[PDB]
Amino acid sequence: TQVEQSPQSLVVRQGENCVLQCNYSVTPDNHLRWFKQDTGKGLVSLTVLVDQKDKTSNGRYSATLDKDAKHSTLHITATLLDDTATYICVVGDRGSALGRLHFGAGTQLIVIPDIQNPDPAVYQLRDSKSSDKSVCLFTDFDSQTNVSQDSDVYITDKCVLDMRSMDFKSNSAVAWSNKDFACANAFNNSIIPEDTFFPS
Amino acid sequence: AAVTQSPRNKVAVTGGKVTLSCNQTNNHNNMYWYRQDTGHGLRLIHYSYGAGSTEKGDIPDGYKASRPSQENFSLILELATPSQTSVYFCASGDEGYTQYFGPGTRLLVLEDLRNVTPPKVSLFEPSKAEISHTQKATLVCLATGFYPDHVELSWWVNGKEVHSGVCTDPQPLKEQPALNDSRYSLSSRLRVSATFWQNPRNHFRCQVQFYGLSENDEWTQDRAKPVTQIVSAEAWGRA
Amino acid sequence: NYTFRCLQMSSFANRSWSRTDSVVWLGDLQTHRWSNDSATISFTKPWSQGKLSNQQWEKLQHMFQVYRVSFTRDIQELVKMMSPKEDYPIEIQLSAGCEMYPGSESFLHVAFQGKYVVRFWGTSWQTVPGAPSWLDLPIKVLNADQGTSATVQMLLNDTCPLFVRGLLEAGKSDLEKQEKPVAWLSSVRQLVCHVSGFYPKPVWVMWMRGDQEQQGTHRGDFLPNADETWYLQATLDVEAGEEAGLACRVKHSSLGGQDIILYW
Amino acid sequence: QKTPQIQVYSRHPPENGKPNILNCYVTQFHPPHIEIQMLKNGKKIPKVEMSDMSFSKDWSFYILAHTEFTPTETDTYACRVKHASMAEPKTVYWDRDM
Ligand SMILES: CCCCCCCC(=O)N[C@@H](CO[C@H]1O[C@H](CO)[C@H](O)[C@H](O)[C@H]1O)[C@H](O)[C@H](O)CCCC(=O)NCCCCCCCCc1ccccc1
Ligand SMILES: *[C@@H]1O[C@H](CO[C@@H]2O[C@@H](C)[C@@H](O)[C@@H](O)[C@@H]2O)[C@@H](O[C@@H]2O[C@H](CO)[C@@H](O)[C@H](O)[C@H]2NC(C)=O)[C@H](O)[C@H]1NC(C)=O
Ligand SMILES: *[C@@H]1O[C@H](CO)[C@@H](O[C@@H]2O[C@H](CO)[C@@H](O)[C@H](O)[C@H]2NC(C)=O)[C@H](O)[C@H]1NC(C)=O
Ligand SMILES: CCCCCCCCCCCCCCCC(=O)O
Ligand SMILES: *[C@@H]1O[C@H](CO)[C@@H](O)[C@H](O)[C@H]1NC(C)=O
Ligand code: NA
Repeated sequence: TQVEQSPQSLVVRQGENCVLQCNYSVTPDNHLRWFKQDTGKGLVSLTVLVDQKDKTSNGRYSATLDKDAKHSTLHITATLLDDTATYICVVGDRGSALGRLHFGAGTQLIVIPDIQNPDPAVYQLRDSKSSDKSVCLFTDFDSQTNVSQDSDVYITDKCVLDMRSMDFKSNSAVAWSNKDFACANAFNNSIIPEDTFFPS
Repeated sequence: AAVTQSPRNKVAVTGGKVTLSCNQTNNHNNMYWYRQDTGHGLRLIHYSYGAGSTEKGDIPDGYKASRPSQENFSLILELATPSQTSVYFCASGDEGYTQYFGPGTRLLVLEDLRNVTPPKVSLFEPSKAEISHTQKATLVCLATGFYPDHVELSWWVNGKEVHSGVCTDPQPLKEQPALNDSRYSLSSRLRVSATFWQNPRNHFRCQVQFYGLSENDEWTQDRAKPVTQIVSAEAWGRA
Repeated sequence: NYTFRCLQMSSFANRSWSRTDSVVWLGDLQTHRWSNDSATISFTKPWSQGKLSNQQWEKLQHMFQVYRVSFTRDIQELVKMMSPKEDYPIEIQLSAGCEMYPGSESFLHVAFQGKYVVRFWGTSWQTVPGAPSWLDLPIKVLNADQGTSATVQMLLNDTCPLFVRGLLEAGKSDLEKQEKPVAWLSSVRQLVCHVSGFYPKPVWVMWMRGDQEQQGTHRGDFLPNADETWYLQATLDVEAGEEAGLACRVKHSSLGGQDIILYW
Repeated sequence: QKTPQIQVYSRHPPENGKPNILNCYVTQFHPPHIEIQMLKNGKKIPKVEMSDMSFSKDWSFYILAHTEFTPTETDTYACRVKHASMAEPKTVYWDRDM
């Protein structure tokens, strides 16, 4: 490993800045590129630094390169939820196709979203075909609430959605079981808010 | 400068033949194949400087490469093993240093195919209470009983894919966490405005693209051949 | 009026074996060597660092250190790119440096299998007249890089002449040394006047009859001695019994008027 | 591919019994891989020094072999050169004169 990235992973709250480091021993070092890779998806180039002492910017992303120290930093300003991704540092050893690319193993960023107007609730939802089957949706809780996983009952991790046009974010988790199972009892094993709306 | 890969996702059996293809219409002389495994950066397998030429990269063992034309560069796994489970990325470029990457290909090599099973998909309609408490309507889609975990869940409203207001569990959960080849479940939410759900001309579809067997994989069991396929569930709005 | 040559030669036998060796000349005196076996460039004179500070020298050597490793991989890699057009064995020669006049011109010439095919000129690599056209792809790749081009321009335009100006000043007394030729005679008729030990290279050797220059005198090539002095022989065809009254006369700047005359 | 020229010659004027230096100058050959031996009476002389290989304006290589010797009436001295351009080793004897 001639390319090392630090930290391995970090968790930051929406709107905070963060800094990612890349250190390398690759020789020579023609240029250094930073990639953003979303979960599952592909490699999106953020910037490429080419000079001995270099600085670049691309919106909220800014970066430095010092070739004497063999050191680069990627700065992210005012993190959004969409910055949740792995950030990869790549050093090219030629300014041509004769070059090899030397990849870092990446830094995992998670951005915790800001939930403005929480309204924690647990609703029951029925199958469009077979109305005797159902799920329990726990939604609208703030980001300081953990969901916990009876092996015949299933509960999913929390997950945040973004209704872009309305500028609105909400967490949710889902629970279901055929085996006696009702939505009042589904999230018993979780520390949930006191004002949680259980309807009916 | 665009590069495509196919297939995008593949379940294979040990000892089988797998061919990953990369297409590129930029008239680039140079193409490159990598694999990405957690805790490692992309590693170079094979590359090519043009039609008829293939070169060993850093980790060529288990792989043959083939460059039949300027446009196509292929990665051939003659006798696939579980250790070749990975995400594979193809790239191309001209005489400059930039390599343009494809979107990647996920390969899972199983020891054996006996447990491969497509999902059942159900769509659960929004709660009356949620609507009246929030002026918002959350649909939930549930995929169940599938193996292995190579699925792509997507949401479609009137025949067009929607991403806004969606979130899907980042990984499937195991239905029987004790058992070794446990089948998986996966859930997703789509949240819309109450007025949009109340429009009975809006058609909502949860779709699951399942990756399993191909046409030419052997199948010796009674049940239907668990082929690569789509399973979906559907509902209309109501006033 | 001195020419400074950095002469590099590289043999690539097959995909995994190669070597690169160089030597550096100022006029006809060797200033440096860099064997494939050394990590470092070796001075062959006390004044070979010129007027460069130790820090300027280390910086320069370090760039050459990266160059040698990089050059080696580039050639291997270009061979793959051109397969099966060209293949091993491959010989590559570079001849590089600057020619100094009072008040300079730089060059970098490349040979492939012993033929001059490529030079650096202006801001880029180019093929020269007679070069096969397949070399356009390598050249386009080299010209892509920009960082190498800037560094080469700087080496050719600035580093070379500045460095050689210092070398000439530091090596003054060696470059201007005067060493005397010693001569001797023999035969096989073909008479041979041997002349050895002289520096610098300009010298005049004729056979004589008294004061009459024997135009039959065939002057040989200049051959080197190990001590960086020169050897030359002048031969003459004659009849047997005609060798009386013949002399070999030698003129050289180290003798200062008093020429050498050996009578047979 | 070109055939190497070989010129054998002495540093100082040769006098029997007097220590001297014998030079073998090999030129105008390509490719550069070459094997040079300096022989005394056909046997290989042990401590033969060599200059660094270099090349001329015309891109052909050259190299100077040299060694300490004391010439005598009885002893012969030679330079043997093996090169890919020749099927067999070319040998040039020191001619007593040079
Ligand atoms: C006396 C000259 C000294 C030059 C020093 C230059 C700086 C230097 O080290 N560059 C190297 C490192 O570059 C990297 O690092 C530096 C940072 O240090 C920069 O970031 C740079 O952007 C980056 O890319 C680079 O790799 C270079 O290409 C080495 C070879 C250069 C050379 O000798 N060219 C002439 C040979 C022409 C052969 C013609 C084909 C016929 C043979 C053939 C063809 C096909 C088939 C067979 C045979
Ligand atoms: C360096 O000098 C060159 C021109 O000098 C010639 O080429 C050198 C490499 C060397 O071989 C010399 O002896 C030659 O006299 C400059 O090239 C010119 O650059 C401009 C653009 O920058 C271009 O318009 C001209 O056409 C170029 N000249 C030629 C002859 O092609 C070069 O820019 C100099 N670079 C630096 C960094 O000083
Ligand atoms: C010429 O020098 C190079 C570099 O010093 C040698 O290449 C090294 O060879 C060793 C031993 O085989 C390898 O382990 C190294 O990986 C090589 N080093 C580099 C930097 O590539 C080369 O062997 C030498 N050639 C000859 C003929 O001696
Ligand atoms: C190469 C032309 C410019 C040279 C200007 C710096 C000369 C410094 C002399 C010592 C360098 C010897 C290295 C020779 C380089 C080579 O390997 O070709
Ligand atoms: C490469 O060349 C060297 C020197 O000519 C030789 O000894 C070696 O065996 C060669 N290797 C091959 C052909 O694999
Ligand atoms: Na290279």
